[PDB]
Amino acid sequence: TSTEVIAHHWAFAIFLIVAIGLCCLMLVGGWFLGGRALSAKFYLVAMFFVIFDVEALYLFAWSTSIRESGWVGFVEAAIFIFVLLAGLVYLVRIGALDWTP
Amino acid sequence: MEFAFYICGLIAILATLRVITHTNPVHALLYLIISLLAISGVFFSLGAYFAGALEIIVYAGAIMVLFVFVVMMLNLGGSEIEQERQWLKPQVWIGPAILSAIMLVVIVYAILGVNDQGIDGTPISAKAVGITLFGPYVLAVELASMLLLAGLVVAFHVGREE
Amino acid sequence: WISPELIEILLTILKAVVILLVVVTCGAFMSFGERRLLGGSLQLVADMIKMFFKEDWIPKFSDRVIFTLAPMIAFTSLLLAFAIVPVSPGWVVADLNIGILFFLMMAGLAVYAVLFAGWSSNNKYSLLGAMRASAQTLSYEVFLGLSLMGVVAQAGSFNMTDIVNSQAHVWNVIPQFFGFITFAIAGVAVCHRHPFDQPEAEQELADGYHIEYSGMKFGLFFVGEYIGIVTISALMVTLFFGGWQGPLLPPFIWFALKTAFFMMMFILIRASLPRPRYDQVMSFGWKICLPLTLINLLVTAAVILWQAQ
Amino acid sequence: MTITPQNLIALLPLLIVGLTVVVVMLSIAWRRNHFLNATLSVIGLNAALVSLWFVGQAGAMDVTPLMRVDGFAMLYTGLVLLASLATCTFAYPWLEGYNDNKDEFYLLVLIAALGGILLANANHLASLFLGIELISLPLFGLVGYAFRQKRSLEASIKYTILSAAASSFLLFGMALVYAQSGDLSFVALGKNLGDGMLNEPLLLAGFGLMIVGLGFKLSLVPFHLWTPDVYQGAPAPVSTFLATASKIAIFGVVMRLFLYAPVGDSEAIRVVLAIIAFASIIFGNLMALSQTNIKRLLGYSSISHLGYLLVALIALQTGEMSMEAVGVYLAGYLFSSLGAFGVVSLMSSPYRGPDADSLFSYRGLFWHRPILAAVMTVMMLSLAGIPMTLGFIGKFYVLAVGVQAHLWWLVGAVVVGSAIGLYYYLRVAVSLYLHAPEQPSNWQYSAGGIVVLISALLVLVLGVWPQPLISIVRLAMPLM
Amino acid sequence: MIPLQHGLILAAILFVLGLTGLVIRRNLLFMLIGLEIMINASALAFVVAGSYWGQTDGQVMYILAISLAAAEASIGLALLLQLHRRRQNLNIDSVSEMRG
Ligand SMILES: CCCCCCCCCCCCCCCCCC(=O)OC[C@H](COP(=O)(O)OCCN)OC(=O)CCCCCCCCCCCCCCCCC
Ligand SMILES: CCCCCCCCCCCCCCCCCC(=O)OC[C@H](COP(=O)(O)OCCN)OC(=O)CCCCCCCCCCCCCCCCC
Ligand SMILES: CCCCCCCCCCCCCCCCCC(=O)OC[C@H](COP(=O)(O)OCCN)OC(=O)CCCCCCCCCCCCCCCCC
Ligand SMILES: CCCCCCCCCCCCCCCCCC(=O)OC[C@H](COP(=O)(O)OCCN)OC(=O)CCCCCCCCCCCCCCCCC
Ligand SMILES: CCCCCCCCCCCCCCCCCC(=O)OC[C@H](COP(=O)(O)OCCN)OC(=O)CCCCCCCCCCCCCCCCC
Ligand SMILES: CCCCCCCCCCCCCCCCCCCC
Ligand SMILES: CCCCCCCCCCCCCCCCCCCC
Ligand SMILES: CCCCCCCCCCCCCCCCCCCC
Ligand SMILES: CCCCCCCCCCCCCCCCCCCC
Repeated sequence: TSTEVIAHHWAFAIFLIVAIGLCCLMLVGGWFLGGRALSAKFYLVAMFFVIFDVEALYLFAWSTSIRESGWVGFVEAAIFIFVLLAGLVYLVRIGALDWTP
Repeated sequence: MEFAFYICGLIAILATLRVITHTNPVHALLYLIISLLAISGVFFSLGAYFAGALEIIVYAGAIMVLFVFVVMMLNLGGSEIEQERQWLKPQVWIGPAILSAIMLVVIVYAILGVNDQGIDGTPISAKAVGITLFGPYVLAVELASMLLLAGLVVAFHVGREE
Repeated sequence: WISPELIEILLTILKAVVILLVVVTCGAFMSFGERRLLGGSLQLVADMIKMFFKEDWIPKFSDRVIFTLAPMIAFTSLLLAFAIVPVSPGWVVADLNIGILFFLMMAGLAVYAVLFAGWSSNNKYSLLGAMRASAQTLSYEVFLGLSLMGVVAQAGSFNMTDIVNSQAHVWNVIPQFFGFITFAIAGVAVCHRHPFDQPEAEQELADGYHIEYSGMKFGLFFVGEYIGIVTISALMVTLFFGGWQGPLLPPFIWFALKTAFFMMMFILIRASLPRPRYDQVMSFGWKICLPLTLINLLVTAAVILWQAQ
Repeated sequence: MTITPQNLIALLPLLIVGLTVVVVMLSIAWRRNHFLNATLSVIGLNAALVSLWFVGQAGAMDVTPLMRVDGFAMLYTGLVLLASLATCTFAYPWLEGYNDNKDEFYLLVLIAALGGILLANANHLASLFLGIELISLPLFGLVGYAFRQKRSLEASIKYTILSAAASSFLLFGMALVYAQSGDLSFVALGKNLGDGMLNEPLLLAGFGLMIVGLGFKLSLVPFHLWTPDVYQGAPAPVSTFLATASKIAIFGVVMRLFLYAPVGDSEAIRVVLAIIAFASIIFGNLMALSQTNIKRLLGYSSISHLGYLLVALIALQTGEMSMEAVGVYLAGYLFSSLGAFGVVSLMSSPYRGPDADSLFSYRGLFWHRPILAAVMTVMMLSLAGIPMTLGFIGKFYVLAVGVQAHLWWLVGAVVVGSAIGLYYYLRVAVSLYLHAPEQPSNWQYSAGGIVVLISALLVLVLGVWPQPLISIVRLAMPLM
Repeated sequence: MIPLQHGLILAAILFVLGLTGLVIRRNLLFMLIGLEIMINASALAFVVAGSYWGQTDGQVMYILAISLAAAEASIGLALLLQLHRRRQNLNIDSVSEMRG
């Protein structure tokens, strides 16, 4: 409820509103003005991205509290990263990540 | 923080209602992305900042990308279901709509009558979620890694082309 | 109707509006500088007038909502991702607790620009080019966050002001060097910039997804890309080069100098470094940069926990 | 709380199975070898059994806020590991007939066994949800392993869609329970209630949606319709695993949840589970009456047998030997289903391709497979609750448990359903010995035959002499 | 000052709408979409419950929920691609050869 916090909230709201309005108004002006007269490897890559992004979010949560988690948290994240790297090595070696076989 | 919650919840409800009654897959996925943005706004209104961040990053930003990838890869151009449009015929949707409405009234009756001092909205940071995640929920983290590994292996074994 | 709280609110609102306007005009001037190096403000005014007064023609067999929506994503995604960047003490738009997470949210939304443009542009070659471009940017967004996570691990928070204050003594480019190079690579690849310029150029089955975009939609794509370079450079400065921190100059002068230096470095990277093959790019990403970011985070955590007595 | 070295030695089957998953994956990445990767998987599972011995040498304690290891956990972990080992043994000749990659099968089997171990040790809603999902997703892969075959792909799609819906139901019910009760541990689901206010509407509704998810997973009526389709369409070792290990692990975590939760002795939940048990027994036995397909018949059979087990669960808060009855019945059901689905697997192995039919054709099996016919008729007698078989010992335990708790409708349901079971089980067992007009050579096929023969001998010997099994299940006591 | 009942009711509304979309839609892709709506509603309910009690367990439950949603979405879309490649038809009623 600080005045700095509410001022920054208002500034963020005005930033988003004015930015989206600027883009929309620029397209509106562009439209109104002026006269008139597949392979499955894409799925594989996107699916690998989704899986590795969820494992990335796990590491995202770990990274902000490494000191509070101590060495036992380091050991757990090391097991997590080793399993993730084993899966990555598996995908590379079986040709799943090889774009040109 | 109450106004944000109510408008975002209303936007989410309207968006998924337009998701389930739409014919174009890309339009349905777009309304689904709008619903996920609104639900992340609901998360931010409640103080679950990490949850809203992951809702935009992962749910609206990775999984919906996979859905859009699949839709543009299969090239749905009205394969005998768009021209049929059976889900908007009353004899098809009236049954499940009453069934889901009955389930909604039963669940909502259960929701009411529970003691409720209100959600405070105090932010629960990604710091505390990370502390809990690698503290009392270590096995959840490791076995969730194995779960995502299983999903990876299954989706590779089925979904590859050859 | 005079109160110092309200004066503070409108002063912060004016600061945010000034930051926004400087970012858009600076992206336009980046467009002019790249066009010239490879008056000028009057030339950009003339170009903007031409985009205004040229007829905007949506294709008849194209979905209008998706077609119009893709340039708004290509502009607004990274132009809103700028909002967490602190350019000076007391000159930040939002002091978010999530911060660099908000940058990740905006990049994740930014992939929909290329996907939506390729789908709405009713052309099979444009669709395949969009699939290739989206596969590339997903292949580099897969490690963008972890290359950031090394810095987040050192600072102990997601807040950008806390990251900058943690770079008070030593800038993060020295300890988080591999995070720095991976973030530079992934930030170039996310903005679809050289050497990740045209993934559709490796095949005659693929065409650009900027094709069939004419007028202010093409202008929106161009200015959004250049604004993306501006905000990627500013985030690189605030994450790896102390942000506004410097010995003698005013803080905004140091931030502007570092941002301009990285902008021109991206210009010379486009002008000098050649274009690799598509499979080479995806292989490099998935097989080098992601394990490098994971090992960098592990080593960073071990160093942090070791130096805690 | 943290993880001590004592917590590590209690965690040993989970750690060994996870390390086996990693080692098997790295061996797959190094070179695609069927024999060595199957050997590594079965070595990891046998090492997990010996790890269970080492866990038994340690004490019973809470390894996490999430896991609790006791004799209950050791018993159900051993059951899951035995089912996984038998699935690998049955899977090798069938995969030898396969043409595509045949080691991701073993990776998925190991991950599903890891989920089974987690469900055996699950003391939390977290570990319950995660164990259910870790069972389900590798089974999505395994059910549609031969996706080129039409029936396997159809069973995969049905199981995937319905299990995703069931996991959504279970997760929403968990969320409602957590909304009512501020803790997610099993012991705390209903602690903040008193003076006869155990029937909180939100706690009951959340437990009902969890009942929907768990009753999908246990093939309980009316969440049973997927069972014959997924059983028939899946590969036969996958049918073996889905019949044994998934049901055993999920029913064990349901035992521990209803034993620990203070709302587990709610009258409304007891009446709803009694209705589901009655309907499950009657409906499964009635629906297996006119089946010419052996796998659909075993699916409806699983519906009825899980109804009998649910009857044994209803008396958990009234009698004392409910856990004992569930353990004995689950050992007997495990060995019976292992034998029956193993005969079906051995006669469907090697794989004949996606185009060729995979019909069992059990009529006249004795004239060319006499030992397999004897094993299959021993299983058919055991699943019918015939005395001299272990299935009768389980049925006797269920009947004693129901009689103690005065569950007369359930006891009559068991009697009626048992008579209907007698009809269709004896139809199969006597069709084995009729005459049919018309319609191996490696040690892994012989190993599968040895497995089904040892299952037959175990069923016969423990039906005649059930005291060692009763003594084993009695000392596998959970925390009171 | 937001009631827990309102967040739970919103989650129930979203769950019901997702289940309705899963039932009434004959296209397999829209069934998968309704499944995502259902599991996202469940995760929203867990977040609302955790934010009422002031505990981090709701967001951890959300994290496990979206891990399941990601993995099961990848599996479902692989099965959808296999069905389209085998039959050139996304009809969930046509894949019904197995019957009682
Ligand atoms: C107006 C009518 C409708 C017009 C069209 C729709 C436009 C979008 C409407 C929904 C989004 C904006 C809702 C209004 C938010 C205004 C800001 C606000 O209420 O802030 C309060 C709170 C600040 O945080 P806190 O610190 O807790 O505040 C207490 C004081 N300390 O804030 C918070 O805690 C979080 C605030 C919400 C989270 C950020 C915004 C999420 C936006 C989601 C957009 C979804 C897609 C919308 C699509 C629209 C077109 C269909
Ligand atoms: C065509 C239009 C489509 C829709 C466009 C967007 C619709 C909404 C536009 C209006 C937004 C109104 C203002 C919203 C509130 C801003 C302030 C805010 O969110 O404050 C809450 C919180 C503060 O956190 P903090 O300061 O760290 O802690 C204070 C302690 N209480 O801070 C947070 O929680 C910050 C995190 C939430 C930020 C949300 C930003 C907007 C997201 C939408 C981006 C759209 C991108 C382009 C389209 C994508 C595809 C559709
Ligand atoms: C023979 C008839 C048929 C039997 C079928 C059984 C099927 C399930 C197989 C696994 C069952 C494991 C059950 C373990 C229950 C242990 C309960 C317990 O508390 O045991 C305690 C005891 C040590 O005693 P105590 O001094 O109390 O220790 C604690 C002091 N701190 O600790 C122990 O006693 C340790 C027990 C170790 C068990 C190791 C099992 C190895 C594998 C055996 C497989 C047998 C073959 C079955 C299948 C054949 C092929 C189909
Ligand atoms: C289709 C075939 C199967 C049919 C269904 C299964 C059998 C159904 C039997 C129904 C029995 C109804 C009993 C009604 C009263 C129950 C409550 C009560 O007060 O019971 C009395 C008593 C328990 O009270 P307590 O204080 O412990 O007294 C002990 C001394 N009696 O109770 C006791 O001590 C025990 C009571 C035992 C009751 C009889 C159990 C054996 C039944 C034999 C077979 C069924 C009847 C004959 C066949 C009918 C046609 C098929
Ligand atoms: C006097 C009253 C008091 C005493 C009651 C005592 C009850 C227990 C002892 C008596 C049990 C009587 C059972 C009568 C049916 C015997 C089974 C039978 O007839 O099987 C042969 C028949 C197959 O021959 P078919 O007709 O050619 O086949 C057509 C399908 N292909 O099979 C079929 O057609 C299908 C068989 C279905 C399964 C068997 C029937 C189960 C019926 C319920 C059993 C429990 C009955 C409880 C009491 C009921 C009322 C008396
Ligand atoms: C606070 C200082 C601690 C120093 C010693 C740290 C190392 C000893 C404790 C290790 C605990 C490891 C727990 C790992 C669990 C992995 C579970 C995997 C399941 C598949
Ligand atoms: C590429 C650079 C983008 C910058 C965007 C924001 C511009 C804000 C301008 C602020 C100027 C005043 C800063 C505070 C006073 C200290 C410096 C005084 C001399 C300029
Ligand atoms: C102790 C086990 C009891 C149940 C199993 C029954 C099977 C025993 C072994 C096989 C017996 C085969 C008998 C076949 C007789 C066929 C006669 C045909 C000509 C009249
Ligand atoms: C379609 C198959 C139907 C099978 C029905 C089986 C029913 C068996 C008989 C049940 C009898 C229950 C008697 C209950 C008496 C309770 C008396 C309580 C006194 C306080």
